[PDB]
Amino acid sequence: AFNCKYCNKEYLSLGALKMHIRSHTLPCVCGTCGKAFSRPWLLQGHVRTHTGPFSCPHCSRAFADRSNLRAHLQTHSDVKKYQCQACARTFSRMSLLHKHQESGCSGCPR
Amino acid sequence: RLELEAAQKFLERAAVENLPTFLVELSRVLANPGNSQVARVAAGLQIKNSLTSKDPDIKAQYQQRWLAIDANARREVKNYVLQTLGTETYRPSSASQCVAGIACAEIPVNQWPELIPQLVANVTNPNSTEHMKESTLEAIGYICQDIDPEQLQDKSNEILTAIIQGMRKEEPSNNVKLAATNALLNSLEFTKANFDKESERHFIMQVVCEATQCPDTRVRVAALQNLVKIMSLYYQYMETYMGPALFAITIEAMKSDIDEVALQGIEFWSNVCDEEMDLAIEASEAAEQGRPPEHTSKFYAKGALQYLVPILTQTLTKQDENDDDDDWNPCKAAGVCLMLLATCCEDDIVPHVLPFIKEHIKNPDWRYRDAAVMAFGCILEGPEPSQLKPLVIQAMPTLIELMKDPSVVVRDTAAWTVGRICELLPEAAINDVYLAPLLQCLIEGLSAEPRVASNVCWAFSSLAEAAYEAADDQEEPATYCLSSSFELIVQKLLETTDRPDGHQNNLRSSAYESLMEIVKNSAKDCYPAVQKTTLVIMERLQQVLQMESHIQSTSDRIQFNDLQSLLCATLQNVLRKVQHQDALQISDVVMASLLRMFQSTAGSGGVQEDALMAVSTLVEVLGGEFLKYMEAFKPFLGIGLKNYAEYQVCLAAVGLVGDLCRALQSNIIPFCDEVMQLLLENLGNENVHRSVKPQILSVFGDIALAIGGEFKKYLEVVLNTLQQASQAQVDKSDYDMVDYLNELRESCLEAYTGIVQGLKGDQENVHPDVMLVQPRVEFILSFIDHIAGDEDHTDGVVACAAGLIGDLCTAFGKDVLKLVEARPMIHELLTEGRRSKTNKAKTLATWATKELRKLKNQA
Ligand SMILES: [Zn+2]
Ligand SMILES: [Zn+2]
Ligand SMILES: [Zn+2]
Ligand SMILES: [Zn+2]
Repeated sequence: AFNCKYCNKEYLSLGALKMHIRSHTLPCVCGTCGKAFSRPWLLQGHVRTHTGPFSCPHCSRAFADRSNLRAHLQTHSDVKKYQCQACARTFSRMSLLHKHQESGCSGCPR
Repeated sequence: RLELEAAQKFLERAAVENLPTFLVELSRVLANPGNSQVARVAAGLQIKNSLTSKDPDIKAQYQQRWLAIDANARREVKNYVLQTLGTETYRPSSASQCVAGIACAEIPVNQWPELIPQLVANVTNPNSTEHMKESTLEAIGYICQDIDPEQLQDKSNEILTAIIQGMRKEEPSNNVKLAATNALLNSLEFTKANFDKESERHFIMQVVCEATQCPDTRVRVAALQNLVKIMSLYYQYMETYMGPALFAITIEAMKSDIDEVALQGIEFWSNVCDEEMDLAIEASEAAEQGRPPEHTSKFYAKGALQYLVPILTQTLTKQDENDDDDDWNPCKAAGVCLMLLATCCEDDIVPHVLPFIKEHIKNPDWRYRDAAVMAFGCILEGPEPSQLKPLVIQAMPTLIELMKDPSVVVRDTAAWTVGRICELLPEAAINDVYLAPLLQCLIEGLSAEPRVASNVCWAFSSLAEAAYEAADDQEEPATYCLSSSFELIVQKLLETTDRPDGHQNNLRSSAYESLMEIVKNSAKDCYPAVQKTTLVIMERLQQVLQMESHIQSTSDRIQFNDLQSLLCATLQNVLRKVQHQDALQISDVVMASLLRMFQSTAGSGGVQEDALMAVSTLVEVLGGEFLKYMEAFKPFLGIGLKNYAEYQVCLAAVGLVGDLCRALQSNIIPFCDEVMQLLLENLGNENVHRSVKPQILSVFGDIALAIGGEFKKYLEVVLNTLQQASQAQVDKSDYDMVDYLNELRESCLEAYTGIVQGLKGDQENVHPDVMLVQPRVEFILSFIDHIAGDEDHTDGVVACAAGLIGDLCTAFGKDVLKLVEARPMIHELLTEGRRSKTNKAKTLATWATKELRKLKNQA
């Protein structure tokens, strides 16, 4: 009994519908990947990430794929926390930071 | 400190007066095993500090300074540095860092070809002692770490053998093995050709797996770390080793009573989840909707799910009723791994974790009770929400009582799970069966420990959006399920805001986010309370700025800017939906908050663009009587235009000037002089991003359209500026510059248009002022002529080119037509616009055609 006012694409669960609707209210678009955000501050937080495709927070190195990025991060030390530069929330791995950041800062640890 | 100056600058009046002489004498007191271990390291530390740095640019600049020293001096440096390996019997050694320091400068220019074959020799030589092979492997490690693997590709197989020989089980010294195993971690990048051949690969994996069996735990952890790296680098080659070797190793590692070993075993499978989720996307996207993958998944995580899960959930018991955060132990690692498994394995995760939950949710031992509600919350994302909804129903009122558990950590876990349910699956919440009792539970939760209350704030935010989108989300609904609780939730959130421990666990900020979230996500019958609440939020965020801005940390600043940015959007939300008269009522207070957000906040930020956007919204709602705020806004508008660094702010400000033009019209005249100077300056400043210039050219037209003949002061400089911009040329084989050319052309044409229209007036006939632009008509039409024959022009350009042709006909008459038919390419352009799918280009090209026809008939 759920449907999106923006494109009428009926939903059965309201959580998924909740996630859908958010994608229509996203004017702030990047240029380094064209990913989208709801507020200018969120977009700016996102590009803080770009030392330039994919970048290491610790040493600013870039890699052609996320696999080599992932493997590279294994070489680093205590960290540990990846901190979102938009909401300051911290994360255990970069995959969980990115996923948080790209959904407009959604999802709280643990 | 008293002997520090006589050192920490006494060794700097040398490094700048004569760095060659310095580096040579230091290397001597490094190479001699007679001087103190302190002076020796200090020397090595001095040499290392001379070659490298954490800052990539001064490293790049310290290296060129090294490649400038007399080659005989450097060879002396490299002789003593290298001859130190094995001599030092303390610490990891200081020479090994000097080797890599020098090497990272000299190797990429083929300046030390001797080094690598010599370093390989040190480890390989059977005569070599412990300390020789150890220090050498470390240096090899440092080199492979700090250098580009593309610069070592021809020596790669020499590096590898030295490392393997150090890792072999035969080697008596574990210190060497550790040094070698750490070296391998930094050198898995250029063994690619090795791993590709099966028999070659087999030997490497054998050594690494063998090293995970070393009774020294350092070698264990290091080798386990290698396995995590190998899985990311060579995922497509692990089918061979997962079964017979990798499963048993990591599985047994997760079960270790040594936390460092457990964390690596868990990280192995968390990492597999990251690879196999990234493949699940590659197989899902582009693939099928293009040809199919292209890197297939072997589903290692799905396949081990039945022996991973029971180990993980047991590890969720191994906790501290304290810990603090970020604490990283196997317990907290296990939970994150379970989560990743759920988003990777989806539905398959459910029947493995569920018997644990239903068996421990009531256990008297709190660590087992905590683990159960935690495991429950971990699986809420990934599996179908279908299978998921009737399952939280079992646990919901149990979750509600667990909120009042005697153990502080169960209480905390329960709240996170609730918040996670409210965000992912609020069906259990937004339900006539559990909504009211859950709200009571949440209201009580705001009064709980900060760790619990913050999770409740989160849950409230998720509930408010879920409730808002659920019937009956423009246009706004008359009522929603939080209506009879709205004013109560707000006052409870505001109470939380004033808590003495609001600084803990981001409580205060989380509550402010909840407040703004329910204000935005509210029904029409909540508006009187929404209006008051909005006012309260502004007064207190003002207090936070005035009272705490100077004491905020870097992280407080990111949060406060996030909240101010949220406040802007909240203010835009409210001002667009409430009755116009109510928007007028609060617009004075709204303006004050926005004006406080400019460049004062922040050092690390800021939110100027968000604030300018909110002003634009207030400008669009008020329109003409925004005039009262124009005097107070002026400096902050000026700040936005002078912010060429943050060009996004500049764009918003320029765009705002245009909005003020349509709102204030001729009332903007007192403010035009300064704005025009700022805009003109921005154009004559090559340190400005190119994207702002067309927007500035456009706003020239908006300004001219508003002040009419008052624009005569700027006509000469503006028209000439437009002439240079219209004559711009770019490389046609540069799609980015061609797109920018079109954006510049479209704004040039817009500018001309507004100047012609603005000088013309709205009445008939034309005001004499427009005749001042007449000498430009031939160039303008010549400009449109060149655009016509370019072929790479857009339909947005054709539209504006058409709109200008129509406007010139009305202003100047017969002369325009003589000029147009002398350039037949123009009619080609208007036809292209007439036969267009772009609605704006078809109306204007038709209008321009019509006007041209009248001119001919009127001849
Ligand atoms: Zn939609
Ligand atoms: Zn980006
Ligand atoms: Zn790095
Ligand atoms: Zn965030």
